[PDB]
Amino acid sequence: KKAVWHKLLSKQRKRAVVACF
Amino acid sequence: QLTEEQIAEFKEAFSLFDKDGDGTITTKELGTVMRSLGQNPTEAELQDMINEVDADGNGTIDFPEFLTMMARKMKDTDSEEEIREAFRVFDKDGNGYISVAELRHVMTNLGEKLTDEEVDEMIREADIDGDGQVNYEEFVQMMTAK
Ligand SMILES: [Ca+2]
Ligand SMILES: [Ca+2]
Ligand SMILES: [Ca+2]
Ligand SMILES: [Ca+2]
Repeated sequence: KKAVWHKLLSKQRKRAVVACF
Repeated sequence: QLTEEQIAEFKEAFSLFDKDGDGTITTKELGTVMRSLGQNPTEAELQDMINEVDADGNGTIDFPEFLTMMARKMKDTDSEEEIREAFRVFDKDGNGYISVAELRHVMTNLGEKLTDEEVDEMIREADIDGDGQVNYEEFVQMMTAK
């Protein structure tokens, strides 16, 4: 489902932001 | 210092952590995000992370403080570099294609429950050329829409 692709991109983006803290 | 496009992108990121829209990120909110990614932080880790970013020592992160972080650490990201970076992370063997087994690993790594049928469906829906894997152009087409 496209929603799960998009959710994975967002999770990867959130992981990168968490790693900035 | 920061352009308008990037301050808007960073505010959107901030909003994903500030779930109650009160204008601050708490250790609870940071912990919620981390656990949604399959991570298992202790309360002590969460406190340390909030302390590193929290300029006025009030124990929460406001958007100005978050912006200072993003400007020190991510002052060169767009929607495009982030898709490129995600592809590089997902393509574990570096052959320029995401396989079924690589996508399963990514899902586990990001705390996303999976089935074989879901992974198969995901690869088939993204695989425009029908070669059975997802190349960068395919990835970008699937990832461009939020
Ligand atoms: Ca909040
Ligand atoms: Ca603060
Ligand atoms: Ca690969
Ligand atoms: Ca393909």
